[PDB]
Amino acid sequence: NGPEVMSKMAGESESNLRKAFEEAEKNAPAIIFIDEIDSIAPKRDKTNGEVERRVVSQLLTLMDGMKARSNVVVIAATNRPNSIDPALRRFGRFDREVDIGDATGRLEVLRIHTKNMKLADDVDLEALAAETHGYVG
Amino acid sequence: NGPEVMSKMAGESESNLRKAFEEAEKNAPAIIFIDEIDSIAPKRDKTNGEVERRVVSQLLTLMDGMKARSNVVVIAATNRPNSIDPALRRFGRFDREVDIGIPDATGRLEVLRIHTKNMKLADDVDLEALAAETHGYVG
Amino acid sequence: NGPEVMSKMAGESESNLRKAFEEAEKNAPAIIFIDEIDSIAPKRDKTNGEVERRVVSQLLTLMDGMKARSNVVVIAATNRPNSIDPALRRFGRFDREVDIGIPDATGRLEVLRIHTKNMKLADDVDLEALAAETHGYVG
Amino acid sequence: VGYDDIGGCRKQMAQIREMVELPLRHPQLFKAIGIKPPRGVLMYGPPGTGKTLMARAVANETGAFFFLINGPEVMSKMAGESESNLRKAFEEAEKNAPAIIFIDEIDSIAPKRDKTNGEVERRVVSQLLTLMDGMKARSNVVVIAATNRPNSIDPALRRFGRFDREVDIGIPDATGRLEVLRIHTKNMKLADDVDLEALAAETHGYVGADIASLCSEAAMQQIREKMDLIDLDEDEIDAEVLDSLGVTMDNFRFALGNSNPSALRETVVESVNVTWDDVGGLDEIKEELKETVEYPVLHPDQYTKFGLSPSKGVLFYGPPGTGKTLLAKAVATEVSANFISVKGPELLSMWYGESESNIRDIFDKARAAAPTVVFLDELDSIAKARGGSLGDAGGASDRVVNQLLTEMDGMNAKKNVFVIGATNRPDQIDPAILRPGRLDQLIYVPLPDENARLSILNAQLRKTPLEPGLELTAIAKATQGFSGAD
Amino acid sequence: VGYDDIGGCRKQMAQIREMVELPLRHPQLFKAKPPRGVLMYGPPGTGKTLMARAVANETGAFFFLINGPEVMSKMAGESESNLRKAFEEAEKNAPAIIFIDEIDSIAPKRDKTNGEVERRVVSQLLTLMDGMKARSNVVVIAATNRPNSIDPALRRFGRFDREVDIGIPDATGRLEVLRIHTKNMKLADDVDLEALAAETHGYVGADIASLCSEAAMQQIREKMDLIDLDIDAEVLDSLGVTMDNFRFALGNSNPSALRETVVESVNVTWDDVGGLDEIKEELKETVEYPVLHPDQYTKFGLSPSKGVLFYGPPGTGKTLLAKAVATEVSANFISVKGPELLSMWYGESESNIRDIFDKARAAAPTVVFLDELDSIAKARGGSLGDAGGASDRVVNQLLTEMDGMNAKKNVFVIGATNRPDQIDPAILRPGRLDQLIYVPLPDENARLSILNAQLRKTPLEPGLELTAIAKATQGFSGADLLYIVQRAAKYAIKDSIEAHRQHEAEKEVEPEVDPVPYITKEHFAEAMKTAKRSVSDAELRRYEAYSQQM
Amino acid sequence: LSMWYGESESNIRDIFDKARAAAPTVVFLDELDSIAKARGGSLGDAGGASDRVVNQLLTEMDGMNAKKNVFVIGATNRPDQIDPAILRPGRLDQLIYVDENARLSILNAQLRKTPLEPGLELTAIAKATQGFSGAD
Amino acid sequence: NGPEVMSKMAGESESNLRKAFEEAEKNAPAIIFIDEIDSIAPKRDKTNGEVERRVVSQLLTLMDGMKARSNVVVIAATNRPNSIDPALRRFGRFDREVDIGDATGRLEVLRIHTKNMKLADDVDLEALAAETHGYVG
Amino acid sequence: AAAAAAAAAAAAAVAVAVAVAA
Ligand SMILES: [Mg+2]
Ligand SMILES: [Mg+2]
Ligand SMILES: [Mg+2]
Ligand SMILES: [Mg+2]
Repeated sequence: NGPEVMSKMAGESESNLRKAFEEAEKNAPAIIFIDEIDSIAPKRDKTNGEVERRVVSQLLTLMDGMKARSNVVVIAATNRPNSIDPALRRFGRFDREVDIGDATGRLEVLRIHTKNMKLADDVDLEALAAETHGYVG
Repeated sequence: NGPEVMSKMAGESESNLRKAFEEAEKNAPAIIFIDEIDSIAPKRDKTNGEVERRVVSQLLTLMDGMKARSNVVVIAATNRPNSIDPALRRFGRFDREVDIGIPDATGRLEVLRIHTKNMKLADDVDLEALAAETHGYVG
Repeated sequence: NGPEVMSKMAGESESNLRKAFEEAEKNAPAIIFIDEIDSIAPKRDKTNGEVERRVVSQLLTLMDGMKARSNVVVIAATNRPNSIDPALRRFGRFDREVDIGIPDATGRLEVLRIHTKNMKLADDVDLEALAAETHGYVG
Repeated sequence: VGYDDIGGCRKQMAQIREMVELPLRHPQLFKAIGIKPPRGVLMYGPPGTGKTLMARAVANETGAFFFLINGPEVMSKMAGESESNLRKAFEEAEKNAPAIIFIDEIDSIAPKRDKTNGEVERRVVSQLLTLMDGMKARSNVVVIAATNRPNSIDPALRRFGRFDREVDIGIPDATGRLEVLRIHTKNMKLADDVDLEALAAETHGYVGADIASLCSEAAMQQIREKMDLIDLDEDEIDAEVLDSLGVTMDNFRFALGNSNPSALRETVVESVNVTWDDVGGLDEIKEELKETVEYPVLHPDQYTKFGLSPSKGVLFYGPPGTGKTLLAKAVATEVSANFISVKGPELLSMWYGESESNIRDIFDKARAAAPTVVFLDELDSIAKARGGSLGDAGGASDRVVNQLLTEMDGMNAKKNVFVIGATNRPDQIDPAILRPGRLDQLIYVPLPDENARLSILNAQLRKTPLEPGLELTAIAKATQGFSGAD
Repeated sequence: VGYDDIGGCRKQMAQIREMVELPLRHPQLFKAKPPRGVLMYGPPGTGKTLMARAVANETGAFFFLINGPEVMSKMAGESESNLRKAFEEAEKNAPAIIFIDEIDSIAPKRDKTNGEVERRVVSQLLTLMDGMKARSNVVVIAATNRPNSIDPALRRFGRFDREVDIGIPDATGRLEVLRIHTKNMKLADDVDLEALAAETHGYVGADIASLCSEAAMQQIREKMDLIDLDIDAEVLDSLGVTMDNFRFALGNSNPSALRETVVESVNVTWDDVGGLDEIKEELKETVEYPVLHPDQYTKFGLSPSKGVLFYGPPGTGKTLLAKAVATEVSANFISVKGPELLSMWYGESESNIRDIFDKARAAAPTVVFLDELDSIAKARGGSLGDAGGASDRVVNQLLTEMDGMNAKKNVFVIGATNRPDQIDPAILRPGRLDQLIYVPLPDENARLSILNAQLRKTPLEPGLELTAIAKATQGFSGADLLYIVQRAAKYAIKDSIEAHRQHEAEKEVEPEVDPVPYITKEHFAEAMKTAKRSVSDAELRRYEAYSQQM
Repeated sequence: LSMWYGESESNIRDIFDKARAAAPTVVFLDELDSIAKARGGSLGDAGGASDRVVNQLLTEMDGMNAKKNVFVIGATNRPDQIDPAILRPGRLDQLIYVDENARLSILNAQLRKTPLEPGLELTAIAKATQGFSGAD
Repeated sequence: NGPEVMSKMAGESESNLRKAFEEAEKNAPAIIFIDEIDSIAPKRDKTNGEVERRVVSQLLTLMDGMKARSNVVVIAATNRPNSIDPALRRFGRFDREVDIGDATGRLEVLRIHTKNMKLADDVDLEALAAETHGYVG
Repeated sequence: AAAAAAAAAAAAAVAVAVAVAA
């Protein structure tokens, strides 16, 4: 998590990131999901805190470098992708940017979320897929 | 690495740097590489902490000082040269600042040739046209 | 050296300073050189930690207190004097401040002569022209 | 050392002498009055004033054993070992004899017990509180402490029973500097020309160690002026030159001209060479400034005879280049009082409150090393009319001007600090600053007349070779609207 | 030191006897359950340790003192050994009483401290306090200087049930402690402790002792420096503390709470403030009645105003009135300028305002002078909170800490601003800073009074007139009049110096007091050539508009 | 109010958010004229702030349905300078117009916890003061 | 309870939470009472420790890891309704809160407390339960 | 025997910015 790994102690959040990467690389080829990466990437120029630039440099060191990654892929999550570092949006770290932003998909979510329960016989999902036009999922 | 040496206790990051330098100097002539130095060593006057100032001073003293170095070479890598202590950008610490910038058309040609050396390619595609077409692509 | 004295244990940096000063004083009239004093000795009023304040107080009492010193001279070097505790910028502790500033034309000529006295130079060299054309070089 | 070495502090000397001597010289008198005397005192003041010297004198004079404790020295690495050190010190002091404890640099041991976050530190503060107050707290033991910042001490330690009296070892007066000079210039050999009264008169902010430095530097000048005629003489130095050194009054003058007060060491102004003859014209302004600056510092008896106070502030205003900054440089070079040269926007800072903190520090230095001269260049940069800014940085300029107002006129004293402002736009200055009692003298520096342009030209050509037949009257008659810069 | 030594806290002492003394000698009536611990808190120097020693002495129960910070050790786990050995000896020997001094060293809230021995000892102490059979009846005595830095786990039922706020004494308590401390020493007859207690305001517990000791010290110096005693029986028995010693000690001493905020002495009297007669009358009416006649408040049943705001043009005497109040009101006074409190760090600003108002409440009654309120209590406006809402937080803290002053607190806030337009209107609401005094420009009689008050200590020409000066200066201000007087004095000094120079010249080529004896007609005539009005008409117009708007 | 774009509207926005969160509630807007000022035309920064405040108030009061049942109470001395865009039907339509007996009741309610003299009548103060108010 | 979860052993907090949750899932469909949750959950933003973050993450991953066959519920009491993590107040763990803002319980508490003393012969505890309004416990 | 250790990491500061109106 984003705000969970950040702390006020110097050299502890970077130690937590290094411990997490070492735990992900010790046992098996795994999947890393770092959530809310926009809070720990203040683009190194608008921020004033040293710990944020230190953990940004720690992420760029753990993602790319000498024997950086051995068969492990990292996944991120953010709301505004413009407040990320340009070295972070580079090839080898975040080389693929996926836009996860309709009615048939909303009907599919309604069908897969109502799968383990018998709701009724006369419930039509067309009105439930047309009226909830602003539901994210 | 940049942040790997920092700690929370008083007087530990400098101990880490001293251990690194003395281990390097104990053996045969060696090369040290401080990746992302701009994280370790920002300008002293424009920082509020204290451990960053101490570690900056430790870097200064390690590279320049009484009996500073002997057959030990130091290399650094950074993206924001201007955000470094000017006292660090002097002869005896970082003698020359080489600018590793974007390549030209020919440079991109060699980059394509290097990268496409292991994958099996089809005869039709010519990398020269691709190198000419690409303009701002770097590495 | 500046950050060489600090340790993680509470009350150990001052112990190191005490050991250094007593060892220096136990011998013949000695000289103590403290390099990069901006790290050891910041203003106590502006700092917020505790170990730095305690180290500054230990240094102050070692420099000038009851049973002050015995034929021991202390030399200090710094790039910023304004970021030093005012109690250290006093007679008895650091009475005289020498300003090692940028050389002039003659000084630069002297530096060139000194630095080009051991190499195999050509016959075509006029060091006066070089010392004239070099303007802001700090030596 | 002894009680005749400490100079410039007579009241405080008696205050500590009483506590150290009377309970150890006439106990019967204090049993007759009935109560016990105070048994705790805290020495405080600027550094290099004589607190540690007084402690040393007490240690040498009083016949009981004396224990000295440096501040950080007590602490150790083992858990609960500093507590053992303090307990051992106090118990040994009580057990052995009636004694004087001296705690040097108490600021390291009493960090307010509220802002600190280290447990061991609060443990040591509580241990000291218990040892100094509690069950069988003391049996004929007195504690003296020395500090430079008494406000950084835990208030529980600053209560009766623990530290009863606070003595203020402050900057000496002219008589104090005379006493210090006489004390420090006894062992050395002086020529007849030396006048310690004049030396004390022209010293304005020197305290203790400053005077010592002055003397040492004078001796150094004497030795480095009277060794060039002889060789290095590394093997041995002969008696004829070893004798008859004679630190001269010119040597003292040179050492006084080189040195600066320790307080103003951080804000030492770069040397500039101007003179009253260098400033052409402005005769009335120069004489007014001279009398208004030199009267309070040289003739205080008349002011106290009338019992009034002198004028402090002054504001130059006029077209650019008329000579305001030049007059300020002339004051800096000629007037004996200290000079604090500050630019307009120099003291501002991005942080919150640091501008006013800097202003308070500068004015505290000015009133500390009094008499002092403070030059506020371009007052319209920092002191503008309040409320004009529709969009502001949280009203930082308003806070700055309010800080200036309160510091230049508030709940303070009149320690002879003279504010000089130099601005060419007097319309932007807030009316409150221009009130009499803050900046009472508004001096208009107009464009030069014929005789003033002639005077300026002669002043600027005083070090230049000139044609014998060249006359400047034509040039003056021909420049009508010109300025000094032109 | 028996029960009769502690004074001024009869009610608080009464609970202590009930809480620990009566249920310890007879547990039958309680059974027919007293706590296993009692807390005492309050400002430092309130007789806490005194009470603990008095209860320890009067009751024959065994006493085992464990000073808080003295229970730890260097060897592994010897602190726990010390604590349980203390409790086991306290139980095994007798129904004893244990007193833990400076508990803060043992229970640092368990929230900021990250050590391990502290956690172990606090948890073990919690378990020990849990284990206490009702039959032993042993009780623990705790003594904390600051009550909010306590582990709340101890502040729970069964652990230190009832606390006792040992506060500052009242006038009667101060008189009682005065008598207790001064009964041993030989006090001369020409002394009345009632006056000393009516003038002593913020002193608590130990400061009274400091006062008496200092007065005695001065008397001893008076009968040692003059006589030069250098043994002397006749000097020994001829020692008596008189009234002047106590007056001097009161003039020199300061409440320990306000020790840090000592203010430089600027002695002003009510005759120095020329003019402003009605303003001075209103100010006296507002400040002396709540502090001296509580009976009037009780009879009225109306809450007096607890604030006032001076506003007006610069150079009218706002700071002068503040100085006069600070010097000659017979109450404590802490002066603050607006920008002093603000700090760059996060929280420090609010902690500083909280601490200053805590000191103000501690040394009650007090008069907190906020000079130039236009910097800390500025209009909210549209500043966007660019400083992380720092100014907004500061004003919010000031409002919550000014509205939370009940009648018992007795803290009077003096305001003084040059530009009232930037004051937050929330401040001017009733209940915080209701009263607003307006200081207008002096009239002719006020100007004459100002001149006479400024020329009090000045030798002046017998043949002199001031009504002319008053009639001439029309829109002038007090600062302007001060400028006139200082300029005239400077001309007189110039004449004196040049005359002395000439006299010495033809002397070297008994002197009188001076060549120029007094301020002269010509000195004032030349001083009045360069007197310019301080405040222009636009500011007067704007202040008049504000006044008429009110 | 706030001399900033957003803040002076964010205050009313989060005031109405606090109102709709604690339903039911009463939002007593004292001195409505000072806020509304009949936005009209002023052509300045103060005019723009007044227009933005009035538009925020209208768009955060007209969005109240039968749910959340908030209730805005206004009071003023001058009813001339209130905006007719806020006196419209559908937003705020009621108009309660507000003597000797009320003055006697005010004098008797103010003197409740007061040791009054027994030989004193307040009907003389009620009859002498005609166009006064509770504050005076 | 809240602060009764820490021990000298490192990691005991997480082991104690797992032990309690597995005991409540192992024995029966039951209910867990966590009193004074403001000590365990320090709101995660104003705190600076690391074992508090670890025990909050353990309570988060243990409250989320309850399946349909667990059939256990949790009850939690608090004093202030503002110092709680929104990640703890998220949908899935704590969504149904009650607002306990009586005379019968006050009479019950009076008859519980004062029944162990030689009281009186002319007392009516109904009046003491009625006239006492805001007391608690 | 046990031992103690000191640690002083950092704090939090406040900056001030300037805005432009129109
Ligand atoms: Mg000293
Ligand atoms: Mg200029
Ligand atoms: Mg006590
Ligand atoms: Mg004033």
